[PDB]
Order: sequence, then C-alpha cells, then structure tokens
Amino acid sequence: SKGEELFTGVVPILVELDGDVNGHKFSVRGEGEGDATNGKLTLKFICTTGKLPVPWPTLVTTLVQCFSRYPDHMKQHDFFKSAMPEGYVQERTISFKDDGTYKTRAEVKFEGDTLVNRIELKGIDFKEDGNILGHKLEYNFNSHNVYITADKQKNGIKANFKIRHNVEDGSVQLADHYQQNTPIGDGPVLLPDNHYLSTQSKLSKDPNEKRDHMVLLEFVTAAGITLGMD
Amino acid sequence: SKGEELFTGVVPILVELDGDVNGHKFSVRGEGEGDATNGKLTLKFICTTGKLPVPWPTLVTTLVQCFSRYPDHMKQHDFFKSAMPEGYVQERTISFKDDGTYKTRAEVKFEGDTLVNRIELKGIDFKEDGNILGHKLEYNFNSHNVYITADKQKNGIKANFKIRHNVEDGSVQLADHYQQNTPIGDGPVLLPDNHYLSTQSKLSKDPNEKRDHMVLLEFVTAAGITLGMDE
Repeated sequence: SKGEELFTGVVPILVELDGDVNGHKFSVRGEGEGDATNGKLTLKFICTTGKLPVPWPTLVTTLVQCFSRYPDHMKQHDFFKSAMPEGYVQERTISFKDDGTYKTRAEVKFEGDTLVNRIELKGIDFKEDGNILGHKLEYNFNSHNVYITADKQKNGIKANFKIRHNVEDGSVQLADHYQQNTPIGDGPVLLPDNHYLSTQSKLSKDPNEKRDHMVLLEFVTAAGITLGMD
Repeated sequence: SKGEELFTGVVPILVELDGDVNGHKFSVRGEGEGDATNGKLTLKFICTTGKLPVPWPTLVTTLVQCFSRYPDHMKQHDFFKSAMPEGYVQERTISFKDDGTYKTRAEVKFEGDTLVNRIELKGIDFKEDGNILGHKLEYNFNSHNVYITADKQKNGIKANFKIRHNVEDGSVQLADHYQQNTPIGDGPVLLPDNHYLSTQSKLSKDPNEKRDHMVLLEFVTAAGITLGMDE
C-alpha cells in the first residue's frame, strides 16, 4: 500500500490522552519516535495535570500499532499503515477482573510529518480498595515478589510464590512454587524477619550459538522492610 | 555472618543441573558471573545432552538468591549470604496447574573462588499434550500476542487479548481487551487474514524527571502466517 511508504524511516510520535476514571480527570502527553522497519517504539509520557490517579501499566495499551514490523510475506495484511495518512479510529473496552472498566476512543492520524495518537478515556466502576485506584500493581511487567519467611524449627527459610508463564495462545500456565532453604554447615545463620525479593529476569538468545541454550540477565533486590526511627 | 564479605566483588558462577522429566534424562550447564552489590546476574545455560525436553522458562527459578541486593538497613536479614561459604540446600516443589510437578534439590556453595549451584530435578505426571512437554510456552515473559481478525462489515479489524498485571502481593490483575479499528478515510484499506502482533514493552523511570511520567520501549512483530508453497 501507499500508506506503507510513510513508515520507511523514523517517524516522530505525539500522544495526547484525556481521561476520567471514577470522576478523577487527568491528561497525559507523550513524545518520541517509531521505526516500523524494526518494529521499535521509544516514547516518554508525562502526566500534565499532576499525579496519575491510576497506575501507568494500565495505560500502556491505550497509549500505535501502525509501527509494527510486518514481515515481507505479510505486508498485504497490514491494515494499520494502509489506512494512513487519513488514519484509523481505535476503540477498546478494557475489563479489569473484579474491578472497573476503561472505554477508549482514539484517532491515529498523520498531522504533518508526525504520527499522532489522540485518545479519550473513561473508566467506571472502579473499587477504591482495588488494585488500580489503590495503586497495587508493580511497575515493571516482569517483577515478581518472592516472599521470604523464617522457619526456626528447620533452622532455615521458606517461600512460596506463583509464576504465570505466558502460553503462545494467550493462555497462562500457572507454576506454583514451594521453597525450603536450610544451611549446609552447622555454623550460625541469620534467620530473617518477613521480607521479599523483587526479582526481574530477561531471557534472550545468542544467534551464533548452535546448542540449545538460554542467556539470562537477572536483577534482584530485597524489599519490604522500612527504617524505624533511626 | 562474615559471608557477605564473599560477595563484595564480581563472583564467577557455575550451574549444573541433572534432570529427569517423564523419563527423559537431560543435563544443563550454566556459566556466568554475579554481582551482589548491584543485585545483578548474567548467565549462559547450555543443554549438554542435545535438546531440552521442557521449555526454558520452566527451568529459570531452579537455575542463586545469595546474589540479591540487600539494602544496608537489611543486611541482618540476608540468610543466603549468611550461610556462605558452606552454603545452603534449596528444595522446591513446583506444581504446574493441570499438569505435572517438579521436585528439585540443589546445593549452593563456594567451590574455590566460584559460587556453584548444583541441582537435581525430577518431574513426574506431565501431559504429552500439555503446555510443557508440548512446548507451547512463550520464551520471553513480557511477550503478548494481540490476535487480529477482519471485520469486513465495518471495513476494519477487531482484536482481542489479555494482559496479566503483576500485583505487589504476588497475585495478578487481569485486563481483558476488546479492540475495534475502522478507517477514517474513504480510500481502500487492506483487510487481513487472521494473524497476531507479538508485542513486548519495557517500562522505566528517568531519575531526574520530577513529574509523574513513564519511559517506554516497545517491540512489535506481526506473526502467525507462514510462507506458502514456493522455493
């Protein structure tokens, strides 16, 4: 298509969101650039009314699928770029389990040289105790909290946490871990008070490696214990 | 309690795993280095007996929490470094829902200068049609598929997908997404055969930005259609 030719290079992006969640009105502005040749987006978003009343992760999918990399044998299936530069409307209903709902209406157009995503958002029926208005969602997507407790009868520690592996069909494969650590030597060990480990893992592959392999990068920090009149 | 002193610098890591899942024996070796000062690990793992009979993401938790960064006011709660260099035994039971069960016994200790994680794993009761032995697990944790289908009545598409936001207490906040796109223009558009966009996002913060903000990095690739008959 001809609209495809507008994404041959790097295209500046402007996002403008105006939202209203349970009466709390807010606005977001974002700026950055997209590179459909590699399917890469870089964006910075700013709340321009003060503090966001909902967590940032719940707004990621609302804040430009025309920057997807379509492999060559699929270029004829790229609805998104084919609609440019006049653009497309994008409507969504986002239903949070046991909580409120976002309704979403964006226009994704070209304004001059710039790809613009201009959104209205309306969230209703959110629970003030819930995970959204109560601000309980982790910020990085892959952050798992591993809650550690001491077990003085065993001279060690215990933990139990859930990993929910993404399944290729959009399903999830739950993995329920029960952990038990005990010292190998008979010297003294620090048994802890209740805290947790915030863990992040990034998996990747080395394309120059013939063997079945995993390249893993991990960031782990302990949390859950604050200062107490120090 | 003098064990934290062994983790002040960068420490070479050796990981060795002997496994048996539904009678398939395998072995993994892992090499790399850990930096407890920053809570950082970089490791490369190689299946040394051919192909791995399970998805790599199911082995990650099995394959060294003594490299976590304990803030200064908590160093008194660091069991893992405290048990060093004799080390600790780590036993787990991993229960895959509607599927089998891993049991793991590892010994994490210092052999010479190197921190060695030495595991024995046993998995029983796995379904051959299941997500594990059937290798249906995404490799990257933040990879989501946005499933796309044509809606020719409105001259556009329609998409559907789920996002599972992690909650601080360890549960998950599910978000069902129902998407509809139509063109603004009057010109002609491509209507697609069913496919999906494979989407990944990384979120971060500018420490020097005083306003409430989000810095976002995204990688999206259409997939789910294959080359036809040709060469």
